[PDB]
Amino acid sequence: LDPGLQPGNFSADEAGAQLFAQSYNSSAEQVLFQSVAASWAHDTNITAENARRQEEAALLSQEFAEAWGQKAKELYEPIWQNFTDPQLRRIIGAVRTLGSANLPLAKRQQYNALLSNMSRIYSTAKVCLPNKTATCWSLDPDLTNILASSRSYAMLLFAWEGWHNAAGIPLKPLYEDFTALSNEAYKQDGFTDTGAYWRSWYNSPTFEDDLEHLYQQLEPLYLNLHAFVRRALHRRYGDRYINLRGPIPAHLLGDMWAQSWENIYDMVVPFPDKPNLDVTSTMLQQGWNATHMFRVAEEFFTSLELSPMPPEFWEGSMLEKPADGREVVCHASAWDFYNRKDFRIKQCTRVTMDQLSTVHHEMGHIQYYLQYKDLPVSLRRGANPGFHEAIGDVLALSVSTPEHLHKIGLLDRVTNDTESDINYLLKMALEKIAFLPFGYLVDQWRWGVFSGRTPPSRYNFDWWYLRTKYQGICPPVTRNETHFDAGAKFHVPNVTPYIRYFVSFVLQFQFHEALCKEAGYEGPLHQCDIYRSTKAGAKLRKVLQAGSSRPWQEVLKDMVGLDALDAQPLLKYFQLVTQWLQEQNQQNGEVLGWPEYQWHPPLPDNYP
Ligand SMILES: *[C@@H]1O[C@H](CO[C@@H]2O[C@@H](C)[C@@H](O)[C@@H](O)[C@@H]2O)[C@@H](O[C@@H]2O[C@H](CO)[C@@H](O[C@@H]3O[C@H](CO[C@H]4O[C@H](CO)[C@@H](O)[C@H](O)[C@@H]4O[C@@H]4O[C@H](CO)[C@@H](O)[C@H](O)[C@H]4NC(C)=O)[C@@H](O)[C@H](O[C@H]4O[C@H](CO)[C@@H](O)[C@H](O)[C@@H]4O)[C@@H]3O)[C@H](O)[C@H]2NC(C)=O)[C@H](O)[C@H]1NC(C)=O
Ligand SMILES: *[C@@H]1O[C@H](CO)[C@@H](O[C@@H]2O[C@H](CO)[C@@H](O[C@@H]3O[C@H](CO[C@H]4O[C@H](CO)[C@@H](O)[C@H](O)[C@@H]4O[C@@H]4O[C@H](CO)[C@@H](O)[C@H](O)[C@H]4NC(C)=O)[C@@H](O)[C@H](O)[C@@H]3O)[C@H](O)[C@H]2NC(C)=O)[C@H](O)[C@H]1NC(C)=O
Ligand SMILES: *[C@@H]1O[C@H](CO)[C@@H](O[C@@H]2O[C@H](CO)[C@@H](O[C@@H]3O[C@H](CO)[C@@H](O)[C@H](O[C@H]4O[C@H](CO)[C@@H](O)[C@H](O)[C@@H]4O)[C@@H]3O)[C@H](O)[C@H]2NC(C)=O)[C@H](O)[C@H]1NC(C)=O
Ligand SMILES: *[C@@H]1O[C@H](CO)[C@@H](O[C@@H]2O[C@H](CO)[C@@H](O[C@@H]3O[C@H](CO)[C@@H](O)[C@H](O)[C@@H]3O)[C@H](O)[C@H]2NC(C)=O)[C@H](O)[C@H]1NC(C)=O
Ligand SMILES: *[C@@H]1O[C@H](CO)[C@@H](O[C@@H]2O[C@H](CO)[C@@H](O[C@@H]3O[C@H](CO)[C@@H](O)[C@H](O)[C@@H]3O)[C@H](O)[C@H]2NC(C)=O)[C@H](O)[C@H]1NC(C)=O
Ligand SMILES: *[C@@H]1O[C@H](CO)[C@@H](O[C@@H]2O[C@H](CO)[C@@H](O[C@@H]3O[C@H](CO)[C@@H](O)[C@H](O)[C@@H]3O)[C@H](O)[C@H]2NC(C)=O)[C@H](O)[C@H]1NC(C)=O
Ligand SMILES: *[C@@H]1O[C@H](CO)[C@@H](O[C@@H]2O[C@H](CO)[C@@H](O)[C@H](O)[C@H]2NC(C)=O)[C@H](O)[C@H]1NC(C)=O
Ligand SMILES: *[C@@H]1O[C@H](CO)[C@@H](O)[C@H](O)[C@H]1NC(C)=O
Ligand SMILES: [Zn+2]
Repeated sequence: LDPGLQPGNFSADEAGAQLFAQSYNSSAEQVLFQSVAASWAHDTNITAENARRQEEAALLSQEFAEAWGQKAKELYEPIWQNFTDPQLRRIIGAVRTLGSANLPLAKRQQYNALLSNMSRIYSTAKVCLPNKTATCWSLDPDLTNILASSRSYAMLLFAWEGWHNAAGIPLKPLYEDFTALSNEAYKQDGFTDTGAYWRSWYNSPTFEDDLEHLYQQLEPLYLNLHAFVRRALHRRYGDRYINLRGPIPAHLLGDMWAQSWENIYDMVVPFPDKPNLDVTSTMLQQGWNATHMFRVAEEFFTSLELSPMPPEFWEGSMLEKPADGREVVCHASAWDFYNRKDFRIKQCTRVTMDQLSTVHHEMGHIQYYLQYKDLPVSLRRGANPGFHEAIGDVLALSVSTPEHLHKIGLLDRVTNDTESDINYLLKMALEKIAFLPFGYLVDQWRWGVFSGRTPPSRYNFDWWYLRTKYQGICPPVTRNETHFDAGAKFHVPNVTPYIRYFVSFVLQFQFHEALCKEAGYEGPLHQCDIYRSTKAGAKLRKVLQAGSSRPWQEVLKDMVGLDALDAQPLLKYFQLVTQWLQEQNQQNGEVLGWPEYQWHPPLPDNYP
């Protein structure tokens, strides 16, 4: 520990704690920058040297969070709740959280080693065909691509069976040990369990109830969608393997976790005679290039009179693919270095209509970072953890439209045909609405484990209960408590909350509606754009400047006017497809929901 990074002495006063907050701030951006710089380099190009620098940076960060966290508890754990500023209470409350650093070394060294071991066995999971094969598969590319692409039911089944079997089972013992150790650490931090810690972020005493009220508002839309898809699969696979009343076999939905079904959009799409618009042909013809695209993205924000990207951003960012042959993580990401001056993007840009949209949300994050850089570092995070991605997405929504592309000049004429825009809303529904029930059930399920209400003998039972209850899916081959299908997801062994994403996808439209309402727009909400609309920016800026200083429920209210989440705006956005599906279901006599829930298909005749 460098002494300039090691805390000093502070009194039990607020007057002291204000000085503690100030000292933590000044040290914090000096450590976090050094940490993120290393992590930036390692990700900007892989080298074992940079991986080492990445590893050392990780340790240096934790060592810093520890050295300060321990004193924050020692001096202010008896007090912090008392302090007059809600901003300061947030500052100290964050520092005062220690997480795993509560565990004594013996447990601590098991804990880290245990968490790493889960990620290893998941990331390095494998499935092998039932021969003396030279070669096995892995989740990507082999499994993701066969599962999405092929539709011979047996082959599709085996791929799903192998994965949840191989990925889950060897996790089963580890995940229990994680659960015990996880809760024990937070107990000392001040939470009943890890689950009550995660819910602490949303600072809402009624949080879990709020979700069910939201989800109940979605269920008519989701059931409408689910019931529609279910019929389509019946056309494809046969009466033996689908029940037009029952739930859907989990592996037919084109995705290993059935969390988003878009790979059956090719099978289901409405109005097969219409195209789906691709503006790439203009963009290449215009001589658009990656470097230019961001200037369009910046144009948008400048058009809202949000802040332009500072010169440092253009000096630093890796907008283009590198000139070297060096290996790089191409997946696009946006970075804030807590050093106030320089913000950074990595995009690996390929000039296509899709990545044009993608750049806009990635720059959206940068605009978000730019606005709250003025806060003390402890607060420089989204108003709540799903709130940051929402401000990212509302931007991509607007520009994805044909309407905005015409103001970009990339589109020649607007073509207001509902058959086309239904195609667009429906694919987006198969992407994101299918995700809401899944995103909801996981963190209910994990809260069930962390609260203990799902003891280890029920890990798998409570999972499939939650799947059929919410997502309308059931397992394709009988699954029993030797298995552990909850582990087969990325976010579970990586102990990463999904609930942020669900909160975000609701805040997304709850903003978009409140912006389009403010931008003077009227008409079909998916045809709104806010570009050039200074009225939207000045209100949006008020959200971004707040960062996390001000409780999100108060900030959301200042933007939208509602003290809480609501899915009515989301239903407004999807309204056109909502109507269309209701017609199509009513025409087919399709039974919304899934009675005969106690059904799942027989096995293929010679399996395998
Ligand atoms: C990615 O795309 C970027 C943008 O490309 C341009 O725009 C897009 C939409 C497409 O249409 C592209 O085809 C198009 O090229 C590229 O940056 C641009 O690169 C080109 C070529 O390298 C640049 O063109 C050259 O610019 C010189 C400077 O011209 C400006 O400055 C003069 C003073 O030096 C001034 O007198 C001019 O009026 C001009 O001012 C610009 O005005 C327009 C509006 O009228 C603004 O939009 C600009 O921002 C203004 N820029 C400034 C600095 O004020 C010219 O001297 C030069 O002409 C000479 O060279 C050409 C060959 O290049 C000869 O053919 C010609 O006869 C003459 O001798 C030429 O115009 C362009 O300026 C760059 N953009 C900017 C903003 O500077 C990226 O390089 C590209 N990257 C990749 C990898 O593709
Ligand atoms: C969390 O902790 C950070 C870091 O300690 C605090 O930032 C510092 O806050 C103070 C108060 O706002 C700020 O002082 C003001 O800075 C303005 C710019 O001052 C710069 O120029 C003068 C000369 O004109 C220098 O004397 C200063 O040291 C500054 O120097 C420049 O700083 C930038 C930014 O880091 C750096 O990139 C440049 O390299 C450097 N210049 C050169 C030539 O190298 C003044 O206009 C103003 O009047 C005040 O002096 C101080 O500069 C901040 N430092 C940094 C590193 O950010 C945060 O305030 C704190 N958080 C909160 C919420 O308070
Ligand atoms: C990924 O990005 C990083 C940052 O841009 C980039 O880092 C550089 O990589 C090169 C090798 O490709 C490093 O060069 C050597 O590093 C070794 C130690 O690992 C040194 O022994 C070498 O010393 C000589 O060179 C020095 C100047 O670099 C001289 O001052 C010295 O006297 C010796 O003559 C040499 O430094 C370089 O150090 C790193 N730098 C950093 C900051 O990482 C890396 O190249 C990129 N990846 C790829 C594949 O290009
Ligand atoms: C932060 O506050 C602490 C506690 O008020 C200060 O700690 C004290 O620091 C002095 C030196 O400034 C230490 O002196 C040592 O005392 C022992 C005898 O106990 C002697 O054998 C050593 O040779 C040395 O003189 C003292 O131990 C230490 N005491 C405590 C309780 O921490 C500290 O000075 C303050 N920080 C700063 C930067 O001033
Ligand atoms: C994380 O997983 C790894 C791998 O399962 C665990 O490391 C393994 O630990 C065992 C002993 O605990 C090692 O087996 C022993 O090896 C020695 C020879 O080194 C042998 O004499 C013993 O009879 C026994 O076979 C095993 O080699 C070791 N593997 C690796 C790769 O290190 C680790 O303990 C797990 N940690 C947690 C927290 O789960
Ligand atoms: C939960 O369901 C699984 C199947 O999905 C059951 O596990 C299976 O049980 C049978 C009977 O023991 C195993 O067959 C045996 O395999 C061994 C080779 O491993 C072979 O030598 C025997 O002759 C016999 O064929 C089968 O392999 C096994 N599968 C797995 C993946 O373990 C399990 O019994 C069910 N849970 C409970 C509590 O019964
Ligand atoms: C910190 O907590 C204490 C205890 O809840 C508060 O002290 C009490 O304050 C009320 C009025 O605010 C008095 O009627 C009590 O007599 C006080 N009790 C004691 C033991 O002093 C204190 O006000 C809180 N501080 C803040 C800033 O809210
Ligand atoms: C598209 O045409 C319909 C015609 O009824 C109209 O109601 C709708 O508002 C048009 N789109 C926009 C963005 O105005
Ligand atoms: Zn994002």
